[PDB]
Amino acid sequence: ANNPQHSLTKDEIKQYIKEYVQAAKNSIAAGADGVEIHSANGYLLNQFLDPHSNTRTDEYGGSIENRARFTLEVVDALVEAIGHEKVGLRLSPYGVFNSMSGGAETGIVAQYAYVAGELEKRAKAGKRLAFVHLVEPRVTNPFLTEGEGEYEGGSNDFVYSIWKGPVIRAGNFALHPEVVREEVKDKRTLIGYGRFFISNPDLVDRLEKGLPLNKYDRDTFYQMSAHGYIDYPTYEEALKLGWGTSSFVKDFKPQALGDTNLFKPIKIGNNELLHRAVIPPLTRMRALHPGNIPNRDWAVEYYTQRAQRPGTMIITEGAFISPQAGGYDNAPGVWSEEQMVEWTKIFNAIHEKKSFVWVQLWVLGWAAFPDNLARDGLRYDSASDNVFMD
Ligand SMILES: Cc1cc2nc3c(=O)[nH]c(=O)nc-3n(C[C@H](O)[C@H](O)[C@H](O)COP(=O)(O)O)c2cc1C
Repeated sequence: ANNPQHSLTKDEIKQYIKEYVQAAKNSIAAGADGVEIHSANGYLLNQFLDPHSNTRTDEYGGSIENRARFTLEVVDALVEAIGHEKVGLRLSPYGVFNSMSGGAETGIVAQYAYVAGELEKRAKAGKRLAFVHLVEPRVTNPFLTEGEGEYEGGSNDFVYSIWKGPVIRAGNFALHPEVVREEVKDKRTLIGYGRFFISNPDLVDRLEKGLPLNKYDRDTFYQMSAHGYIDYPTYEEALKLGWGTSSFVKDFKPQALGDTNLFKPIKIGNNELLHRAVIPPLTRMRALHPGNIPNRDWAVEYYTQRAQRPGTMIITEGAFISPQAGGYDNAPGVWSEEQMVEWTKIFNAIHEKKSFVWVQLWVLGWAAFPDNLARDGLRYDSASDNVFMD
């Protein structure tokens, strides 16, 4: 291979940690309310957590404790740098996307239970993270249609026995208000809505009142276009455009969720949320190349539209902490001044709408395109060098 997969040295791990710290500082300085550490969906930190991808025989692999080391080191570094109430963590225990193990690995629950335990231990010491964000076994692969890749053999409920702080849960909840109604009975549970927040800028209103949902268009999830980004209508706008039952999701039977805890306020980090419908991180690939710069034409509008319900928590699309952490030309970064100038405008707009914004800090590992990295003189990184993405 022109850019063969490289097993990180300890010094290189330390360098990533340094970059996470700087990226977090950059985000806060630009106006972000906090950061989310991406340790899910088969990216670098998840590659260390997972025994399929991590075959290391040093202190970063070979046991549950060792596999959790990198993730916990990033947590600790960020808590020290910017404060515990400005840091969250995302995990996907049952995910198989990007060649992670999922439930087929009998030790997977123990691996994640250990992480949760260590977070609770830190919480007892007065350093409780703002939240833990879980992808549900409802969606083990987000590129499969709702209802597909639903793992029936495991639950994330174990996390609640261990971690005693806020929990955001994401995965196929928009089409299932009956499930949400039950899950939000737990008073520290928030619900992330991904794909349907792409297509419904006023999703929160629609959830409250039980309105029909705009269909989403997969083909414009990742595209350099305003189309499928900023041109999805609100419900009132849709009706004025003459949209009928054909433009909305077919055979979906909405429920008004306004009478549930989903519409009770809750404090997350330093923010008083007015409801518990969260926008999870959603990569959209509108960032400019070269430079991984947030889009100057459409991004402010995209986030403004989705911030429209006051007191909404928004987690940004994954943002690279450094060039070496990247490998997708059209995903944004948070390492450079030219990037932060644009992020500042995005954060401004969200705050104008009385909503909140958390930057997801992203490192790709083996999910990167090695050819892009090679072009830029960068390594193709992962936990090991003898196991590869499918
Ligand atoms: C187009 C798209 C982009 C996504 N980008 C990210 C991302 O950048 N970071 C992340 O942690 N998850 C990302 N996800 C996963 C979602 O946050 C979410 O967990 C998943 O879509 C399931 O929720 P849903 O059924 O409500 O869409 C993405 C999903 C989609 C469909």
